[PDB]
Amino acid sequence: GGTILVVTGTGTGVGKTVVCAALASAARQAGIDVAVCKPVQTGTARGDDDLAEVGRLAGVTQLAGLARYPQPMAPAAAAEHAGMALPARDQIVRLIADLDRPGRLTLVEGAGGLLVELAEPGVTLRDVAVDVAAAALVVVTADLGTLNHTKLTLEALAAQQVSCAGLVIGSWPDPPGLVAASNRSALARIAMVRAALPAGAASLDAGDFAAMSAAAFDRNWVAGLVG
Amino acid sequence: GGTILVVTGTGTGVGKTVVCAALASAARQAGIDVAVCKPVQTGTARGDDDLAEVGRLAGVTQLAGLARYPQPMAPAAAAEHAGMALPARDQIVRLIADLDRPGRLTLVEGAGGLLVELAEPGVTLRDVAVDVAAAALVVVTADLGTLNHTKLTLEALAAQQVSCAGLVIGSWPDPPGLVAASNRSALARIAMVRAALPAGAASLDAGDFAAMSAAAFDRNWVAGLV
Ligand SMILES: Nc1ccn([C@@H]2O[C@H](CO)[C@@H](O)[C@H]2O)c(=O)n1
Ligand SMILES: Nc1ccn([C@@H]2O[C@H](CO)[C@@H](O)[C@H]2O)c(=O)n1
Repeated sequence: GGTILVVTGTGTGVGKTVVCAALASAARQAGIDVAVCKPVQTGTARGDDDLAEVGRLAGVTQLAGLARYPQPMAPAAAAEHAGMALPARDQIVRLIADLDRPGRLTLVEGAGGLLVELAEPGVTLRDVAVDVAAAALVVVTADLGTLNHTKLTLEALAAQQVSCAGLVIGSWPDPPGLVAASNRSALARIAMVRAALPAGAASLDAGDFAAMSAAAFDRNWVAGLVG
Repeated sequence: GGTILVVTGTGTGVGKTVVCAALASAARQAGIDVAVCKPVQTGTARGDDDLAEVGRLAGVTQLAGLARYPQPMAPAAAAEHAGMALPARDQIVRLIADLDRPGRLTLVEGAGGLLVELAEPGVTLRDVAVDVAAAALVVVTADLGTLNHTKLTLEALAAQQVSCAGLVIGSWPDPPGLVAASNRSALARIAMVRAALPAGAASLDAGDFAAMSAAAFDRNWVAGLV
């Protein structure tokens, strides 16, 4: 196989989807074949489609979905509101292992945070990480409360021996406020900050995003994810 | 001695102080002696003092604290920006133990969420709850994301064998709304929801607040605390 990464966040609305796109765009630019997998998508009735947005920002075509639910809610609630069932654990692992292949970076974007339920009963992105043996890239904010949320997410990763690939501040303000600046420093003492994506990165066009992505991440880290 | 309950939140700005006040009010109105200890406070530049807020809302007089930083940041960063260290783990645990006496519900209010640095060296509210054999009451929101944050926090509690005294929804919105209605049922499926506090209860005078507080909590669970 290749390298599988679950992209998770300390919370909802932290920029996971554009981090996903950024690392995909940066990894394409290092000659790495990228597949992006969103096994559970909610809010489709409101237009939400994270796989689609990764294609528009990162130019990725190897996009893999599975479950889509209309209501913008936690997957368990969005499914029930629509009379549909959650997928099974093995249906999600199968979707991932099928995309996997050597020399490929496969990105698995979660639904909201790490312990959100994606399959019955209480199956989470973290259990999926264990099954496909993936490390976890954690997307964070620079805002107040980030440290507690980051530390909680990291502790939950370690408790199942899932590897932390590092953090990404999903939306970085220019100029940084005082709060944002201390949080960025405090976050680096917690773990490695692989990138800090500029706010508004999702309104960039194809070339601007690709440029942004190549500068956001350390080339050597990106290249070292696939061997 | 008595009962020591730590009150923590899944995050900042979730109504943790109001919940502290409301539980203190409800407990007093069952004839329980209540103290509230908030070791570290921040944000006292932009007009704060959560202990004063508890005193005004709940009428508690045993209000104990050790440190206050003006910056609206987590302790460690407010302390760092201040040029002045956080209290020692010793100071906090000894103060909580000094407060704790028979018949008394001593509430311990954290600074932010469960796992931020509270004392030296790198001690958290979780370490404090362990040292004083305190259960933890977790304040949660009803908004999208609460279920993740609440599992994360309950997992962090169980990991160190800190008992969980239940959850409290800090701000119940009016009208509820689609996700909040769902989360309430979902939250009730992870842990006992001791109360959901109406939004805006901070602006209430003392008589209204105490009436809201008596209504909010199950009178028999409040009394069984002590
Ligand atoms: N670096 C970032 C991060 C996020 N966003 C936008 O903000 C929302 C998620 O944070 C989403 O609406 C996303 O498009 C952005 O534009 N740039
Ligand atoms: N049930 C609640 C909970 C919170 N609040 C107010 O909202 C602010 C943010 O937590 C709090 O500081 C407090 O002013 C409220 O009014 N009623």
